[PDB]
Amino acid sequence: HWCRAPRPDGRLCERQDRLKCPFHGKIVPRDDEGRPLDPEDRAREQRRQLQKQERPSLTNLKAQADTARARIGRKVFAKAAVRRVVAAMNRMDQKKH
DNA sequence: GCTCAAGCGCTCTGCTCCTTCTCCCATCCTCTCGATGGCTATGAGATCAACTAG
Ligand SMILES: [Zn+2]
Repeated sequence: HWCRAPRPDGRLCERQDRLKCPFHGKIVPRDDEGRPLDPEDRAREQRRQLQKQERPSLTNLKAQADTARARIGRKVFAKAAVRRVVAAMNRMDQKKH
């Protein structure tokens, strides 16, 4: 099976995904023109398209942390995460021994 | 410009981690080997309460 989703470039999606295509969500069977064979699936996609159409001065201490690179560092550098890093490594140390 | 908001710092748990601290480790029996263990004097003053007379 193929996603066969209608891309903005006019070509059907050729991604080979078992269940879900990341750029188009769930994968449903489609014909040569990229139309879902199930009429219910066509209606659901139309509803999704309608929903999409409907849709001091200096950075404070909290505002400075509000970004991408800080968020990933906070998750990586955590008391529970570091302990889980050690705890996971302890279990392979038992396997190594 | 008059009310709901947005924040906001301060406080209250609280949640887990790390550290610290006390206890605990079968029963009974025999024997030997060692260690330990203390031992100033003598006299002077002064008080006091009990006999021994008065
Ligand atoms: Zn796709």
